[PDB]
Amino acid sequence: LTPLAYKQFIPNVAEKTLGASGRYEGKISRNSERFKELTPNYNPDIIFKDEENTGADRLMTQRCKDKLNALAISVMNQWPGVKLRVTEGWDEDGHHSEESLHYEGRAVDITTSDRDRSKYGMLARLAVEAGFDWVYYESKAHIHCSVKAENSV
Amino acid sequence: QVQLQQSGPELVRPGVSVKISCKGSGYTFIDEALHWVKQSHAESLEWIGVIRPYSGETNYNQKFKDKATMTVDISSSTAYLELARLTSEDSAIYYCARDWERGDFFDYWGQGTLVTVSSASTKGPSVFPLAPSSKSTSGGTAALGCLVKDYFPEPVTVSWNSGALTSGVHTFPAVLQSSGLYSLSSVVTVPSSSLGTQTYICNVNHKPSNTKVDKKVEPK
Amino acid sequence: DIVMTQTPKFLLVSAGDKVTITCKASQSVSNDLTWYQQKPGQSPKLLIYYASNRYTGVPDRFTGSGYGTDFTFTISTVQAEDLAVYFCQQDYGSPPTFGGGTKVEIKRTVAAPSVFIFPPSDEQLKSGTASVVCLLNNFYPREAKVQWKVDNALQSGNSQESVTEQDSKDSTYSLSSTLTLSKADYEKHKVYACEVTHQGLSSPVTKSFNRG
Ligand SMILES: [Ca+2]
Ligand SMILES: [Ca+2]
Ligand SMILES: [Zn+2]
Repeated sequence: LTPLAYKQFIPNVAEKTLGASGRYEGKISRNSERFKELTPNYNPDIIFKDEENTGADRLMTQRCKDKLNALAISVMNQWPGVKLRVTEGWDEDGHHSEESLHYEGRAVDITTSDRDRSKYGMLARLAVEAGFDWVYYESKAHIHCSVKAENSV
Repeated sequence: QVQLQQSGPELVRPGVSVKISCKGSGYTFIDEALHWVKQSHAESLEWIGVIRPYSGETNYNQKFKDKATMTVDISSSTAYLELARLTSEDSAIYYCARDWERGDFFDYWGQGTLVTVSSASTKGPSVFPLAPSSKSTSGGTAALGCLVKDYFPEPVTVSWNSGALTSGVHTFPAVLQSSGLYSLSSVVTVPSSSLGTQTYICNVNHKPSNTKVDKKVEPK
Repeated sequence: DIVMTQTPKFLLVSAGDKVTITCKASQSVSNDLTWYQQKPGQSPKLLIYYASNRYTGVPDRFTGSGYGTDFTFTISTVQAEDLAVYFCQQDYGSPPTFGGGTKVEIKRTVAAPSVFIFPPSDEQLKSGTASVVCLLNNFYPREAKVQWKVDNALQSGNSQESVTEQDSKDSTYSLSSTLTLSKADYEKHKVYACEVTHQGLSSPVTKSFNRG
């Protein structure tokens, strides 16, 4: 298991391509019927930043939960005493790209709980192994992970 | 509402150290990294370093490694920057700025702290009224203001009516007098019709001399 | 360290025109490029990050593009309030480094100054000095001549002038000129005049007072 390099993404294709996470289906807003498809992840082994104080970071698709929960296990196995951390889940802040998978609960930005940047390349490798459809070492401060839409699986 | 509030301007003698502060509010202070940035005019913005309150970790620009020390006081939500052994090169505006855990770039900035390195003594300003008169009227408007004379170092700040009056205010860049002291004026244009009912007070601050003065500007 | 070379250094543009600023990195910075706007007497404000993402609240007229070494910041239709110095910053390499800035100044139609004159205060006179202030308010362009006359004699060497930054709402400038005399000299003369020449005036405007 080798860490991802800075700015590396796996698989080595664009996020929205068929081999990776696939196309953006459309923004999910709070006042929408599709908002009801999102449920909060309440995993005790995951830290949610929730700087918004809204619980938005917990909201994600079922497939996102499944891969994130597997990742929570491997993180603790890799570094005893450390946990998976989520800085961004579903987003309504507009704090991502124009057509971000965050806007429909298909992406998370993650760190370790100790916010040790030196662990993030390996964290990214763990996210690949946990089954995320696309993983990108997007900034010095976080790893972006995403999944296929529910109706693509 | 995220805010970073910095300490006031400083006059410091060459060879001495200065400690400037940055207090965070409107977010959980311990939770975000705080960076320091220098602004001159000739080398405009330069990153000094970052402190991470949550871990206590610091990273310095090698250019500032011998010069700067970053600390935090978590209980008071305040970060500190100490610059040692000051020279003329060190006169500048210093900002604190927060990152938002998306990389090393900055969503909220402090207002800046101006540091002037000089062996000269501080001098507080004299404040004189610029009264609205029959020689300061234009299309039914009157101009009035305050002359802020003979201070050192910069900055003087001026507000009108405790910040309640901002429209049509011009607070001019200071000029350097032959003495080496600064002077500035702050003016405002107002309706001529209400000179009898409205009150106009300039609030003048010069932190290095601990001057806080207020002057009511009346028709003469 | 990575050097960010920003061009041009200055742009003069009418409201409605396009603004194009270029930032070039000395080595690849991937997409780790941020653009900030710094309005007169303010701290920088974040506009674009990851080279092309608009930050929240940032108007559609502001965009960024580029990847690697070549980056472009565009204001599609510049507005009066966009007068500012714009900076790029990379954070790919350590330390983070900034470009040198581009000053965006606004071109507009000619505006004549409103001119006002202020005698010295009695309080100042008590202290032994007399400052006389001439105010030129909200004019365009910056080019303006102030001439002090005392009993019709042209003054030299006893005045200082200062011009404001450009106004973010009407794109004008203002200017203050102060004539400084000792109380003794001030009391030797009667007529104090400020004569203003500017493009927007048909002929020069004089504001004056008689001491007393
Ligand atoms: Ca969040
Ligand atoms: Ca968010
Ligand atoms: Zn993301």
